[PDB]
Amino acid sequence: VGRTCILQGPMAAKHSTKVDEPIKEILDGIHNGHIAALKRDLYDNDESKIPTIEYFGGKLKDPEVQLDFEGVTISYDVHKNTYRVSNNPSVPLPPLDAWLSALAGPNRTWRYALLQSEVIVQGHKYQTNPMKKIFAPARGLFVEIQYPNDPAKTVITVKEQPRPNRYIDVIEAKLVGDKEIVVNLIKD
Amino acid sequence: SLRPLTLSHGSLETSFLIPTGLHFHASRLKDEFIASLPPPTDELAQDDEPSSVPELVARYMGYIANQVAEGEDDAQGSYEEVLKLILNEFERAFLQGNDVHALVATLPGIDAKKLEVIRSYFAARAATNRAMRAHQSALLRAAEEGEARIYSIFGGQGNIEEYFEELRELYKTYPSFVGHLIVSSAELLQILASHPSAEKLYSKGLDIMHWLHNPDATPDTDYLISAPVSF
Amino acid sequence: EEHAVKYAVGPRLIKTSSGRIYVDTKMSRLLGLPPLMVAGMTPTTVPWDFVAATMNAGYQIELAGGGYFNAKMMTEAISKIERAIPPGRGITVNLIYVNPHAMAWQIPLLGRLRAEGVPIEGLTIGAGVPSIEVANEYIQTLGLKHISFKPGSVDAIQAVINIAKANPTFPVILQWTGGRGGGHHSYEDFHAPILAMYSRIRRQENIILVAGSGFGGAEDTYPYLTGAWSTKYGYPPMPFDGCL
Repeated sequence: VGRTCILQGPMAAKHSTKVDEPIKEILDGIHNGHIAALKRDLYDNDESKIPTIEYFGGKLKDPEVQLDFEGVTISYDVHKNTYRVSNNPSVPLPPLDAWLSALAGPNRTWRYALLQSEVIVQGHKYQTNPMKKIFAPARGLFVEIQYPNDPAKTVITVKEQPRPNRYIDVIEAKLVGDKEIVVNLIKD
Repeated sequence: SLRPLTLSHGSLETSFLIPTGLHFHASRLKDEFIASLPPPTDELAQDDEPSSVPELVARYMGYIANQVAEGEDDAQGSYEEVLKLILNEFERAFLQGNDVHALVATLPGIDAKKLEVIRSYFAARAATNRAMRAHQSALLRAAEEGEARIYSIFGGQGNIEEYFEELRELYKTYPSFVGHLIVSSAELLQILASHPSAEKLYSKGLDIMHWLHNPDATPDTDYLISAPVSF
Repeated sequence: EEHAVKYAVGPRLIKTSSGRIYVDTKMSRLLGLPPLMVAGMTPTTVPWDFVAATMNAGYQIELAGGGYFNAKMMTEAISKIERAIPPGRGITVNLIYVNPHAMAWQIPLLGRLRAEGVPIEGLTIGAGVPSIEVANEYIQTLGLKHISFKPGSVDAIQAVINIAKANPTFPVILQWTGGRGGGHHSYEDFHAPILAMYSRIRRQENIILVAGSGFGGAEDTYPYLTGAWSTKYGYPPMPFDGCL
């Protein structure tokens, strides 16, 4: 070994104190040390003061939920939100990300995840989220969200108007059981 | 009955509704003011050319205020009445309850044009005897509510050589606010400068009013930066 | 009332519904992981299994592209990582800018694999900073989630700032290593360039600032996360978003 060229940083050497230390042990020790120090310095060692979120990661900043769109009639009810896009060609359609944020709602949930994730995982592969396309705003589109504040009972129904004064259901999305989301694409 | 009075300069245009009785005087004032402006350029690029509609109205308002102040108004006060109408419209259309300093922060152009708008506004208020109403800024209200903690600081000479032009700008922009104070101060400082223990320091005098009125009579920087003068 | 009063201007903890606690920083929000990363280093992070083991341990690591001499070897390694890591986990690749011959085939290769759905989310450019045009090309064409730069000088830090300014909606990770780091390094002091440039760095909201100077424990890295490291130099605290 004395013949070989081994890379090493002069300051990091003093921390390399064990041969074949598992990568997880090294990094867990560092991260848990940071957690312990922050708990002491910012939370008085009280874990109840640490804010809780459904899941961690995603966007650097959460999008502000824009609730006012020109040409969209929105109605809120205890068990039901309805969103109706104008059929008038002179009115612009809502921007896609703002529209999907309004449908997702402010709370990180399966509904938020379904509409706001940029990718869906197929096996180990990344696929651009097709939900963003099928839920994209269209003229005369009508969206109904049942139980919008109860994720276990939340149902999203999307309706289109292929013929004057007749709505047809074209998408139904709901949670089945604890973790399975079923999205039904409906042919009329 | 109200008649339109259109004020136009190059690409800048606005219209006022003036009573038929005042329309003659308002037309005269407008024509004379337009004749006092430089010829309009495509980009409003001259320093003495207005760069925005609020600025054009402010300069017109300041022009009328000067006519009233110099005594060119008729025995009926027709100019003062036109000025009151234009000032009310300026506040309604452009200030919208805010202060003139807030408006000029959003206007285009060099600082001299912004100062012209401020000057014209306060001149118009002075000429119409329109006292300043107590109206706190957002910052003072935040301080009063305990949201903001304001401190204040005062300077020395430091690396500054142009402090007298700052005084000249103040005197030109806020004559109705600082005129008394500057005059009384100039008198005081001249008396002090004439004291037998101090006179030998003032080889070029301490005639602040003469220097303010006549820029060419201002002493050179070396004398202005002398402690007996600068302090 | 709403807009006139202008006020002049650190790590936190967050608990998930699963009970897991994370150190909350710009880096950890972006990655969905603790703000600790293993740097792309040849040959140590060339092996695909070491990269997979670190990712399985729950941390970020860069695959060192400098050890791959052809597209087949690199594709095989990335495919092995893809199958060995938890579903969803994104791969970050470290490339060496001073090797234009390698870059010429590595960049199109990464774009192709990403288009094929391989979970490549990050690119780290080491040994130099590209021009704004070249950086913009990588940002716009490769479909990445973040790009990372290892600047070696104050001017290189300024170049990264210019790239971030040109792409205000895109996450840019600035990995600052200085002369204390192992391997190829600069002659620069670790603290002085950051002290000089920190305000300019923090003016770009999309920059994630990562410290990399021969660290090895919690105690030597904690002052950098909290920003306490700058107080010994007479400066206000200057937090880092993570450590490498």
